[PDB]
Amino acid sequence: WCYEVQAESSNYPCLVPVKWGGNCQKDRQSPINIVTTKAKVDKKLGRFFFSGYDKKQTWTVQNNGHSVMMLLENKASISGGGLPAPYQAKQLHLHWSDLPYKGSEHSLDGEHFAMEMHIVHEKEKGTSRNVKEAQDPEDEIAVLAFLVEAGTQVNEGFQPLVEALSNIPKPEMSTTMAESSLLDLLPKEEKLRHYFRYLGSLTTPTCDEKVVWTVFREPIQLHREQILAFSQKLYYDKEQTVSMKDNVRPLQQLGQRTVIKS
Ligand SMILES: [Zn+2]
Repeated sequence: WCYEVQAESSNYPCLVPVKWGGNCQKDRQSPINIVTTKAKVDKKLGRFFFSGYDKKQTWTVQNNGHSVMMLLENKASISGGGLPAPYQAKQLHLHWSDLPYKGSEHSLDGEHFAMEMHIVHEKEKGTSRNVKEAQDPEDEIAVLAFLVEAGTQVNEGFQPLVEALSNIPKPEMSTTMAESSLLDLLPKEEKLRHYFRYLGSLTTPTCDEKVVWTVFREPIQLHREQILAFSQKLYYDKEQTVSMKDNVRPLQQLGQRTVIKS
């Protein structure tokens, strides 16, 4: 499967977003545009609690041909934020572009940002459900999304990741980034108080609708050069001819769903 941009310049067939298979053609898809003013306020949406997010550590990061992804190996978890139970971190990856107004999947009141970061987690234990219900739990996977925009200061917390890119230009490559903690990436805990919530799917095949999304309103800031690093050092093909950018899924319709916030 492919993103539009790469389908045009690829040397072999591939399904574009509108022609994706799986549950990608269903009714509870992501990303969506969030009309901040239409989202209902909910008190049950308390703050989140992080475990392991602060310990420096080496991570395995890799170029899967669709994005840059670092494996989290259940070495951290979250709770609170209205979540019915703890969720352990599996992986993290990003979506970006070289133009400041078209790098994120979700949008706020029609505005798109430089990049978007997805931290995927899965429900801790298994809870009893009835056979008659939907096969997969609608809140099975919990992802945290952060919007990224250009700033003046060089973001030191992202430096290790940016460096690592040099070692994985082509697909299938891997490496070990310098010791860092997940907390080094996110903004200060006090800014993580406001966020939007809604049920949806994954933004890649098979687009399974078993995700509880969380989009924080506070954007992470990176120096322009740091953002461009991704487009400049990563490639979609082994021949190193097509830069990796615009790896974003076109918006989907909200439908019967409603969004709530804190
Ligand atoms: Zn993603």
